[PDB]
Amino acid sequence: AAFRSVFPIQSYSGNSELQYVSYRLGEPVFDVQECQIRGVTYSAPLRVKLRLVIYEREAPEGTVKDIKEQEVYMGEIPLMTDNGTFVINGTERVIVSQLHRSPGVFFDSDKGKTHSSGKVLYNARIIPYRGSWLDFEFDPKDNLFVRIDRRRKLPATIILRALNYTTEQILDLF
Amino acid sequence: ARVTVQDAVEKIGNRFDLVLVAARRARQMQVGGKDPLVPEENDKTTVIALREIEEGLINNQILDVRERQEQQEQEA
Amino acid sequence: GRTTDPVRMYMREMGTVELLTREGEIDIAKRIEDGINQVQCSVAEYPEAITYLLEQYDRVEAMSIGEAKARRAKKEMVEANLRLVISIAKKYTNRGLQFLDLIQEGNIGLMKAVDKFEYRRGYKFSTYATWWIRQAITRSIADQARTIRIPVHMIETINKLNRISRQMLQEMGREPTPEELAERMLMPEDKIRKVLKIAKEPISMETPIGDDEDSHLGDFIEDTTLELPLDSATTESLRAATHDVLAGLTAREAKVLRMRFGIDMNTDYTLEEVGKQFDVTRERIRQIEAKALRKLRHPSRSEVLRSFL
Amino acid sequence: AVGRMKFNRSLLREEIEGSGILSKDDIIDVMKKLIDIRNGKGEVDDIDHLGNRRIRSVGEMAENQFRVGLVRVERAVKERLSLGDLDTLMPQDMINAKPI
Amino acid sequence: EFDAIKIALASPDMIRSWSFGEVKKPETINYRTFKPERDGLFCARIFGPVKDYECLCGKYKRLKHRGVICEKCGVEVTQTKVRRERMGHIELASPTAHIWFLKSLPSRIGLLLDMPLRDIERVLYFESYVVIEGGMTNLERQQILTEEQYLDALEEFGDEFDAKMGAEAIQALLKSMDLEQECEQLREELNETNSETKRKKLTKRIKLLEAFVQSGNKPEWMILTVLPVLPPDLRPLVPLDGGRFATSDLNDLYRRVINRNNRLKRLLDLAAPDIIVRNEKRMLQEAVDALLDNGRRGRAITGSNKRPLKSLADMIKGKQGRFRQNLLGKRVDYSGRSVITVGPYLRLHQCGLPKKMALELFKPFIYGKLELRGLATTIKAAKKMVEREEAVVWDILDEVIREHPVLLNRAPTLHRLGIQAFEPVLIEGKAIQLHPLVCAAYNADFDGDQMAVHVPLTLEAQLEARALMMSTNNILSPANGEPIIVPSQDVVLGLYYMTRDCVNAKGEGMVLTGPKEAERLYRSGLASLHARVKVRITEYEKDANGELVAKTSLKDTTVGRAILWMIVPKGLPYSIVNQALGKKAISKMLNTCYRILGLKPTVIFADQIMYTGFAYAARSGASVGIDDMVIPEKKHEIISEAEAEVAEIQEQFQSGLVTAGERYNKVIDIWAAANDRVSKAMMDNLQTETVINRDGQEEKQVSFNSIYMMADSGARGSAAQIRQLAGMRGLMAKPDGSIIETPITANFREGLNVLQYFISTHGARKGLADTALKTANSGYLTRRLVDVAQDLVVTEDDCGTHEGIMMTPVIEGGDVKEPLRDRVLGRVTAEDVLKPGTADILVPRNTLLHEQWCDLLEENSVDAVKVRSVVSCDTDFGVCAHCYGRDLARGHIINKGEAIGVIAAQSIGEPGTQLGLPRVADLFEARRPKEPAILAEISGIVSFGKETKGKRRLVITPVDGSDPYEEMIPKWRQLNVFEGERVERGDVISDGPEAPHDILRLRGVHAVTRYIVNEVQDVYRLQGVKINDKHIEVIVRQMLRKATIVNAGSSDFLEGEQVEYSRVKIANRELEANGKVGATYSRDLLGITKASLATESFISAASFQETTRVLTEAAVAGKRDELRGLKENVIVGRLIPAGTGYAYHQDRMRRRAA
Ligand SMILES: [Mg+2]
Ligand SMILES: [Zn+2]
Ligand SMILES: [Zn+2]
Repeated sequence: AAFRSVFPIQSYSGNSELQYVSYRLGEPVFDVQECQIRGVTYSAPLRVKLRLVIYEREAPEGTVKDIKEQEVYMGEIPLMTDNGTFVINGTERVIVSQLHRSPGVFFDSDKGKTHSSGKVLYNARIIPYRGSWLDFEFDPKDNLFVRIDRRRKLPATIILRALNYTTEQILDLF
Repeated sequence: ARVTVQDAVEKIGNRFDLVLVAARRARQMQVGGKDPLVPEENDKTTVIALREIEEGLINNQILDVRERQEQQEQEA
Repeated sequence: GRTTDPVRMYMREMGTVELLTREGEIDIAKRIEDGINQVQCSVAEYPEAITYLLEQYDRVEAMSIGEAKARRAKKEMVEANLRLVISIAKKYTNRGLQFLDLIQEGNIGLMKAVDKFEYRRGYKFSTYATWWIRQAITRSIADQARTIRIPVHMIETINKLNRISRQMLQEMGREPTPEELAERMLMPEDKIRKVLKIAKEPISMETPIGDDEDSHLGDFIEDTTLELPLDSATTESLRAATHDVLAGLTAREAKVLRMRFGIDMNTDYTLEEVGKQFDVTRERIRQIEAKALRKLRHPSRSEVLRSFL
Repeated sequence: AVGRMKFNRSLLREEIEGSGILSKDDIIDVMKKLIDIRNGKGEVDDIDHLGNRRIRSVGEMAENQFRVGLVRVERAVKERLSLGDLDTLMPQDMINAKPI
Repeated sequence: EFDAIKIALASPDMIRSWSFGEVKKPETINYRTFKPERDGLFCARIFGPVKDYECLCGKYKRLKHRGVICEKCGVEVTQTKVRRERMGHIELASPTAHIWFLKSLPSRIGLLLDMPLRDIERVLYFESYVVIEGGMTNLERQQILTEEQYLDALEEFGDEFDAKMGAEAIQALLKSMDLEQECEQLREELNETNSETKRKKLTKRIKLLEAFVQSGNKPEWMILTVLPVLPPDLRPLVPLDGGRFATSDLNDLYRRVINRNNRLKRLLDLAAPDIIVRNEKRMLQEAVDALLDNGRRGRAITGSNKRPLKSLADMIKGKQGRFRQNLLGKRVDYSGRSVITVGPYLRLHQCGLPKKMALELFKPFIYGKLELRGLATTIKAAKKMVEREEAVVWDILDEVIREHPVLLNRAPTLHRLGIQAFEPVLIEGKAIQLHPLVCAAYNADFDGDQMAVHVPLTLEAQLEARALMMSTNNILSPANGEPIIVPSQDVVLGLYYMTRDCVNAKGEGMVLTGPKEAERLYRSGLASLHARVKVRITEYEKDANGELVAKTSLKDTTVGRAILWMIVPKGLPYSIVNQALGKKAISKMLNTCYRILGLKPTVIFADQIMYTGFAYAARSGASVGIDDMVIPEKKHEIISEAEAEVAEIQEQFQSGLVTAGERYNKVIDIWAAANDRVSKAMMDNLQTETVINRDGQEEKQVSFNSIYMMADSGARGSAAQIRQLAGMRGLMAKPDGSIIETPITANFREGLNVLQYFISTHGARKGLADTALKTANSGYLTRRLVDVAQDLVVTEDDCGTHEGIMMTPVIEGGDVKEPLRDRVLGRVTAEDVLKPGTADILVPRNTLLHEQWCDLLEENSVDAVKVRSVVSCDTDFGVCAHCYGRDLARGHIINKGEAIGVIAAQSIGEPGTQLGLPRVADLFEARRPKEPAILAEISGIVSFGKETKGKRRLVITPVDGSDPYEEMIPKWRQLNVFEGERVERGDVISDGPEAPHDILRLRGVHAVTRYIVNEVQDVYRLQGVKINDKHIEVIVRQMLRKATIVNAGSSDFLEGEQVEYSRVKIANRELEANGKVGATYSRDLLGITKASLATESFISAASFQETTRVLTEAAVAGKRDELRGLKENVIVGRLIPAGTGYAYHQDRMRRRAA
């Protein structure tokens, strides 16, 4: 997943490409007990097959000059022993699973703890796995404000205008 | 032997001047310049000083009087 | 709006000037040349200056308006190429030297290149100035990027070693051993160990320990140059013991022994000096001190002194 | 994918899949649902609901950090490729294992 | 040696005078031979040698050459310790503003120049120009241009124009201004202006200008032209094992400053374009800011790791700064720590110390004894013996600790009794043994707790431990007078078991010749431990002084009470042992013994009580089994009936009669009733159900159920826990607050099903989290209270004041919440106390009311007694012993020197975890309630004026006096009084909580102190805690420490200057010698945080709360801190002026005032 998501690369304005074919895990140099004794990470080498494809100049169709397919070494990834452990520097380690807020949209109005009279100010928050946060909030004067990465507040319609929307079609939507 | 200091506090009072006078007197014994005034019972100089305070043999007034008279007789 | 970022302010101020127009750099170099030529005319029209030049030539073998036109067209060139420095200074952003420091060292390099640029070569200014800017930035990193400065030659050795280790990491698979860098490189293989031993960046003394709450590295470091109270008391007792042992010696033997070693006096004296003070032969003082040390070796006379060992 | 699924569930859409980047429809629908919650029948999401809190295990976190290493090696790969060559470079010299 | 500490601004000349050289290069170490570099941050010529009396180059390696400077390297030869004192300096090529004096909020640079900080920051970062006396023709001095305006005026003006940029411009402005003329003009503005906001701004500006021109400070010093450099040993670059180095962040920040300064010098040498030079000056400014504070500049600069560098300011402020981590507390030699076990054989004055721990803790003493007694020739030999643990080393160790106390301390030292001195008894083990009677004081249990042992070294420390801290001296609480060494659980159970009576017990009815006969009968098995028998018993009574008349009588008691009677001392009545002797009875008995007989008999009695209680609880065989938790037989019936009622009410709700919420409330009520019924049935079945017969049909007696006896005796448990064991455990509320409509019907003897256990965890975790997050704020409150009252000591014997406070029983709702006996016990009467009929002087004026006078008052039914209070004392810098009272830790009056402020803070704070507490925090912070009370500002007739949007203007008119005071009262505030009425001063007009400020302003000091004490005592009483009011009044007196001069008159003060109340009191005392006084004040009331932060000493105020603000204010004002406080002397390592050092301090004054 990681390789497919980011490893294929294109040389900006050069159209020389480096693409990923496959990977494999090499045999660990040491066993677990030997790593515990000497003091080392029980890891397997990562050998990735890459292909550097060179595009002949002025070939928008896809005609390529040559392909250089070679297997290359990309670090050593620590391995998990048979009982869910990692030996990292000869010491047995455990990675504990994390309970975190799931990505998505959440509506989390405060309980009236902001302003007098205990008015409920509603808000929406978009949380991605990777990227910036996108919040919408309400002020006591009953206005809708957009906020990006928890920075200074802005009127919400700004985002709408930034998405190439005019006032008339904005009111048509809402 | 020593468990409580209530007779020494009584005889001197203020619970703080007792500490200072007892420290003066215990240091007097500890350095080879003075001897106990009560029968030593294997006690440390602090306890001996407290036991002398309880007996009334030591006060802040007695100690300074003795210091003064030792100074006066040093002239000889 | 407003910002406190110094780099943002620098970008704001510098970006105002248009980058350049081809054949504009040639004209700016021309203006610089005109200014220096004005200064040269001022110097050549000074008869005393020419007489001094002749005098110095013999030794060897045995204006304001001109400066203004030089300072100007140097401001114009340097400010016209401030974006060139930033493009080739953002390459080194995280080498222990902040971004604006690299920008400023590159700026000094660019100023030097402007000074040494020659337009009659018909060569683009960027090609020449890139060399100087890169030199300035890289030497700046070499000179002031580490707490314990290492010279430029040793940094070149370190970088060569790192490049070759990196290449062998992939050509071999796991890692190169220091003996294996004596083949890829041409070093005695002891220099490799020294270069590898060269201290890495010092650890911050405020480094949190795994707890990360209140345990910092500086909490685990002791004052190594301190006298233990037992050692100081032992020194005092040894001084007293030497005093009380030398007391039990004949007057001249005790004085000789106190002089030969710096015992409660100034620097130790020599046998010749002691004779100069005792008015006797040097060998006589030698015999005296040997006999004194023998007497001090007696049991029931140095049992405490040997207890001091 | 989990993010898209939860996003589409919270907006009462009937597609459990989708894309990873936001759209005009997504943003405007989030604003519309916020407005509906303000006046209509809308329930504040429970942040401590275990249907809202996901579990990350060693495999996922390790994949994320490996992808971090991959992006910070691809930056160098792209910069090196800025000057394409024919027979002087191989797919072993453009990538450095140290960042990963 | 030194009397005070002076803090002021630093001039370039002063910074150069400190310096021993100029740090010219950023180099530190040579990376091959790690010697210091020639002119770097670690330099031998500048900062001193790195080895003792050894020259760096190597031409001088003897103490003989000391005092010469070398020639091949120029390095002075001296000690290496000088590396900790020698400072350098950096000569900045561009002036840089000091970040503290630019970013203080208020900015001293901005306020001094009357320039907004925005404008100053714009000028500093080379964004805009600022005119500098640039001609009095077209542009004013303070005016700021921009690039457009400056270029415009360039060709328009060549001369008589001065607009500069950056910190040099700010320095030029600060140096061209003259303080006296500005102060004069601003005084004229202030005197010819009417606006409170602009008036306040003018007062602040004038105060800065005056405090600046009075001190030697010059404003231009706020711009740093010379930068001091810390000695290298305070920013070390030491080696770590393996060729690694550990360095301080200050090295990196200094290196950045030096690098950028040198680059700026280079650029100015090259005559680089203004843009490059300006960028370099900006960078140098940023570097200096980072070095000083590494904040106040948007983004802190991080090191090789991603963590921000620790700045010069970060090493002084905070919980981790020098003040709190190294000056107020410390790590200490001669200290150990270990797990605590019980050791119930110990006497109250001794503790079990492990032999190895004692051997390590007393090593120098052992070496000394070994040398003195001839067993070791030299100290090294004695060390070798102690290492080998030879047989005689243990004899020496026994001789050493024979009467050497050791201080035992448990981790959270919530009050005084958290440290106590004990005599060590050597134990062959590894766990400290702690007397069972001091555990309550320590709040220590034996489930894994640890304690630290500290050795007192000097004779004074040993005598202090014996005479002040010894566990035998601390048997009464210092918060209340109640005993603190009361037997806790096993002793209570044993005494309760041995003292209660059975109905038909072996040996009942027989007549005994005394307690010895009773003990012989019981121990020989012929009589039961509690068999109702007659016994001849000899009480001793001490009616008059000294004499103990003996009274012999035949008492009807039990065998066990007769046996216990042998433990009791002489002058106590027998009735104290003729009850069942629960926890309350034993505590009252120990208190009676202390108040009648004294301290020594009480200590002996406590030890004997503990021994006897342990012995007889052992003999009792008291245990806990499953059968001992008896469930009511009616529990099933009750739960069925409650469920039927629930079903009925649920149907009624389904019939459209009652809303769901009301049905839920009704269900809650009926379930609570059923829970109460179940608990009552359980207690009836478990308390007295035991039925047996005595030569007859049957009788009834209190149950001998083990759980019941534990709960009833007070040993462990309470009715709540017992009901949770046998009866249902009531209704559970979800942490939100809603009571779960379905209550947990199962107890713990029977199981809880899964749903009930889940519901129970809901609240168990809430309690655990709440207690984990509670002690933090309670500890913060205690810290604030200690800091406000640290400088309060009993300095005088009697002030002579007549003013006091009237103590009356607290009654709320027709019942007494706290009688007068407990409120007036130990306080000196202020004015003569008469009988209600005025018959005669019942008690003289200045008598200390001990329990005899209190008994007399109770007998004669006196409702109100006027007693002296700390808040109304006339002593300057302290309080007399007659205004404090009884010194509740002892029985006698408070001694002179006692630090009563610390005791008050600890007494108020240590119970804060039992608390609620935020209410006490609000009271001591003197926070104003959100919707306060509009009280009557003045007395007179009330009327209304304008009633438009600018809300109603109410006017109160005195009979004769002027009435310009009109209040702008809101309409949505419900008036308590009608429009056309008359109101007295300090009365209530609207309705709401009364702010303490208004109570003080309108009613008085007695009113506000009564308000505070009553409210906080209400909190504590509701929570069951007992604290004397002396302590709350001490805190209130500290809160009332400032006063504002309403009319200076002929005094040397201003109008708005908030002076310290004692200073104005002494001034009004002195000016009575003259005729003119004209000095009148209004007392202020500040919160403890605000009162302690606004104090005379700048060290004591910088030491606890925000240090940057305090240090900057004290620097600009040139404050001089005469120590005269506990914190100040604790910091500088001197005898505190409180206890045994008070005399010393007084003596110092005797020598200072000559
Ligand atoms: Mg415990
Ligand atoms: Zn030298
Ligand atoms: Zn008083």
